Formats: sequence, C-alpha cells, structure tokens
Amino acid sequence: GSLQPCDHPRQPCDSSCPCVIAQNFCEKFCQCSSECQNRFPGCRCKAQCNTKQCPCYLAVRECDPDLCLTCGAADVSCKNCSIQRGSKKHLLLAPSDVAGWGIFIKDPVQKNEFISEYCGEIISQDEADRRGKVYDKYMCSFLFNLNNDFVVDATRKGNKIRFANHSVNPNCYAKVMMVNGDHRIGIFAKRAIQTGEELFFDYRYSQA
Ligand SMILES: [Zn+2]
Ligand SMILES: [Zn+2]
Ligand SMILES: [Zn+2]
Ligand SMILES: [Zn+2]
Ligand SMILES: [Zn+2]
Ligand SMILES: [Zn+2]
Repeated sequence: GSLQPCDHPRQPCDSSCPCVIAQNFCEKFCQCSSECQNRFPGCRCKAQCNTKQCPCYLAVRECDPDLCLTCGAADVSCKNCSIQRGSKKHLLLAPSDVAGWGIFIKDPVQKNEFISEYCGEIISQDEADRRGKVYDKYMCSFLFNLNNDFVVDATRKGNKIRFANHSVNPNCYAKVMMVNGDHRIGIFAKRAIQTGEELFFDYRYSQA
C-alpha cells in the first residue's frame, strides 16, 4: 500500500509498524512522533544537494524545509527544492523538428540534472484505461506511463513540458519523488543536453 500512513496511537514504530515492515520511511502523514527513528533525517549538505552525496537526492526526495536546515532548503543554494518552489529550466514550445509540436530547452543541462516538474494527475493504469475507452469531453489529451502501475494525466492540470514528444531513445526521464509527503514527478536530463535541443520522453515507461 503506497503512501499509507501508520496509525498506532501510543505505540512506537517498531517491527509491528507497517512502515517498518514494508521497509519504507515514515512520512509527514504518519501519526507517529516527529522523533520517530523510522523517519527520514534529511541532510546537512552545505549547498547543491544534486548528487548521490546528498542523503535526500539519493533517497529520491526533495529537501525538507524543516529538516534540511543548512543546505539552503530553509530559505537558492539548494538545487533539490525546485518542485516545491516551482522552479524550472527555460523551455520553448515550437514546431517540432520531427513533426507537430515540440519542447526545446533554452538552458544547458548536465546528465541527471533537473529540468521541470511534470504537472498532472497521477492515476492508476486502471483509471487510465477507463478514461481511454470512455467518451471524453477533452479533445487533445496528454498522458504517459510512469511505470506499469501508474500514469500521469496532464490533459486538465498539465504544464508546458507535456508537449515534449515520444521517443524510444529519449534524452529525458521521470523520477517519482517524495515532496513534502506527496509524490510529485520530476523530469531529469538522461544525458547532457545543449541549448536549442528538442526534449523527448519514452511514453511507454518514463520512470528510468
Ligand atoms: Zn509506525
Ligand atoms: Zn509510518
Ligand atoms: Zn514512525
Ligand atoms: Zn542535501
Ligand atoms: Zn535535504
Ligand atoms: Zn538541500
């Protein structure tokens, strides 16, 4: 059960806690003490927080304003707070070099660098399969597979990066990240990308 808070009033998060059994950190939604030993401790980085040297970056979570007290998360020296702050690289929507409409990056990025949140509704494959066969009011829809269980629907609540085209050889990928207790989708560069290049995702399975 993904994102299930534990709730065992007056009891600690021991080997009887579902979070501990399933081997996941206790999160913001869990009813346990803020001092719970099964919670994520955050980081004490000096800045950046964009390499495996950062505990938060490594655990696929953004830094936490009330836990990451040195890196800049509580203040833009921390580069692991972008989804929270609504920060992103500059992107251009333009006619694709391939065909139709495309997204072109306007800032250079390095391999594994954050580009933008991919906004939308995270839904199950079941809910996606429904929307797919059922009569819909929206004409032009935007959806891709995160993995084999979940899809992002960017039709109603998407942002500009939803216009990025499909490729089985993509230059970008998606991370499902823990962001202040919620799962949010980050788009990262799969390789170094120069300014003016078109961005591509693998729609089959974007979570690389
Ligand atoms: Zn617990
Ligand atoms: Zn818990
Ligand atoms: Zn706990
Ligand atoms: Zn850090
Ligand atoms: Zn941190
Ligand atoms: Zn940080």
